[PDB]
Amino acid sequence: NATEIRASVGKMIDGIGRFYIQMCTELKLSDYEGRLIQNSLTIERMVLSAFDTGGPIYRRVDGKWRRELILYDKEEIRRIWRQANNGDDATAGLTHMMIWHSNLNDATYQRTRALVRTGMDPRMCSLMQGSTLPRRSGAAGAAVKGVGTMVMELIRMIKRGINRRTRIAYERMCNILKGKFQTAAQRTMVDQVRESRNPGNAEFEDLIFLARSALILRGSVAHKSCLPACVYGSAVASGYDFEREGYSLVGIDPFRLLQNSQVYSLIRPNENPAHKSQLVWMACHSAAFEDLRVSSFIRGTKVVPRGKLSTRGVQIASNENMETMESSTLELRSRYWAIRTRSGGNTDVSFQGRGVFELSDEKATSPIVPSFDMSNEGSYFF
Amino acid sequence: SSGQISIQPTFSVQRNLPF
Repeated sequence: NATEIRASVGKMIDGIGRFYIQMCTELKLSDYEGRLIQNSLTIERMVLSAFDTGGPIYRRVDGKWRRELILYDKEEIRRIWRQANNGDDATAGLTHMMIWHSNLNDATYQRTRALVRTGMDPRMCSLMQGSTLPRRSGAAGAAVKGVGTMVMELIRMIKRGINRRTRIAYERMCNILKGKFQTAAQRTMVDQVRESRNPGNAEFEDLIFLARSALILRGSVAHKSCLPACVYGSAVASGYDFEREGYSLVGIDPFRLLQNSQVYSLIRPNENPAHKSQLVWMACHSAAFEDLRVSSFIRGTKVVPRGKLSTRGVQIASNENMETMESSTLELRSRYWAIRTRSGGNTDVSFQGRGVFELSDEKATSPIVPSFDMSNEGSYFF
Repeated sequence: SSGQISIQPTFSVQRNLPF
């Protein structure tokens, strides 16, 4: 059923587009200045804040880049937003940029300070997918969460308590948790945890176990290809009418869109452009914990590890100066594409028979199997 | 250490999953 699912999500994409365009028209930005992932970000956050303000806005004058610090009527923003979505709320839409931010953060940063202070092993990176993602996120917002993500929550919810309505949360938070697991025991053991009203160290210690079980017997976690507002704004402006032509977040749609995107980014004096593009690209598909081998395979070019990556973050801090600042064009194109999955595999070869698709292969017709016998460069982005 | 130990899979392909 390609009617609701493909076209209803198109309608949520149209909203973000339309809105971004309107909002650019207010700031009186240029074309080059609307394609600046920097400005796009600021706008996206202005909105999520207002639906739950001001921000950094970079301008282009003869030669150099000027940063403007601006503020907007928190309600005006909310007004312009609905205008774009037909006076609807389109929580989906806000939630979408809620993820784009997530997926960018799960790749720009490593959240160790928090894992340990919770009592999780820092080496449990690959399980913290969406730890940044506000609880306000929707139902299809939590499905993107890693097993480890859930644990850090319950453990804190439990840790402060064990140190009214709060109960329905805990059980559900576990049901979700449990719905991540895809094996008998895994599934059953989650229940044995959900049994205690005041679950103390008994649970505290047990879930941590299950956290580690997922390192081997992974769960089902959905991945959503969520592109920056500018990319959708630009697309909408170019005529693409997604609600009518359909769109996906786990199909070929997102890759294809990024095959024509003209996104620019601010880049510090000593940073490596190629390295910058890599980052953004990995946030566009939630590939921050993917096997570097495969990421590079599909990417088309080396996908260098975080340590060897030359960049500190895409957003520009108030500390820095503009004099020594310039901007590059982000390389977001990829070689092939792949069905962003949810499954963690089980039996060691996973996704037996599943392959990669050419960017011409619109339909999921002919699959391609990668052979990794090769001089690779690692598997752990972190 | 302080590094990764397993790989979270993002795509559907024939891939030995590292841990």
